[PDB]
Amino acid sequence: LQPVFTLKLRHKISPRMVAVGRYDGTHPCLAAATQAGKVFIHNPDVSLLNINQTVSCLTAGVLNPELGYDALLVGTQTNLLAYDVYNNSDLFYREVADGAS
Amino acid sequence: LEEYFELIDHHFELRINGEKLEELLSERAVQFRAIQRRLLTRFKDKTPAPLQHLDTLLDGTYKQVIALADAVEENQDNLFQSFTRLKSATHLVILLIGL
Amino acid sequence: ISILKDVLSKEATKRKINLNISYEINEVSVKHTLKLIHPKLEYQLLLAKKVQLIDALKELQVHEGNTNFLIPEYRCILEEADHLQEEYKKQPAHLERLYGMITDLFIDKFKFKGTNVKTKVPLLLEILDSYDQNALIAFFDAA
Repeated sequence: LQPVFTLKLRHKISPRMVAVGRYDGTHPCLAAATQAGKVFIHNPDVSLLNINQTVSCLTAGVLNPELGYDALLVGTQTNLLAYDVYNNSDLFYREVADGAS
Repeated sequence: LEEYFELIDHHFELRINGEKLEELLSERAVQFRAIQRRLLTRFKDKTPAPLQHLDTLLDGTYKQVIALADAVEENQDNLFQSFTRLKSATHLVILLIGL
Repeated sequence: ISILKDVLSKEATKRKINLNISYEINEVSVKHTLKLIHPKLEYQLLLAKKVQLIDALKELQVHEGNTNFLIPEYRCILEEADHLQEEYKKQPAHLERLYGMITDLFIDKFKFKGTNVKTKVPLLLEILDSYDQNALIAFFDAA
């Protein structure tokens, strides 16, 4: 086939930490880990989120079906964070102590 | 008006050297602050991790900052000596103009 | 020439020849070979020294966009980080090969005079961990 779209993002993406989520409710965006423990969000501009900690997991889905927004999840070897990027507010910041592999 | 201008030029060369030393000290201090914030972030974090020789960069930057601080001190002393000598020279020049 | 001497003596002993060897040494050849080697070891050590700090500097790169603070010295590494990192993957083989070649050169150039210096190797290994080229040639000429 042919790549229907292409783009170059200046940030190194951590391999197994990538997700696509409609963080605006109806506007899908890309969430991907990076060096220094920061998670970037590509909207269609790149916006950084300071996890300030080495990420080890990352996904995005519907965690409360009452609303139609995707929740950005970020796992760390000692923490786990759900994030409503639209209205920046922690859905839950749990401390696992078992890790997020 | 000609052996008087050389003292002025020495004074101004010392002033320019001081401004350069200070604008270099600014960059060294910014580097030190950035590496220090990185290290503080590594400290607050629970999980262990290699320092990645960040401490070595911090030591190098600290040595640079101390060297630049000593250089600025010596330049301040030289500038003060040059200013006193220039004060004497301009005293003499005003005397010779008033005569 | 040491390898040639050994292998030809082996062939002679195989085929019952009992040949006659007569060697000779230019007392400056070792200096020439060491001057040849020096750039390669210098490049390998600089490779290691830069790739040690590549990632630490990259951690600083991701913040504040690198407008005013990074020293020009490490700024020369921030661009060529990729080539430095991809050559560091092959570096250790070259370093081990160079160390082996230097130790064989040392052992052989002492073997021609009739000596057996298979014991002074660890001091040479430590010297190469330091790699003072002038101290290296001094250790070559002295012991």
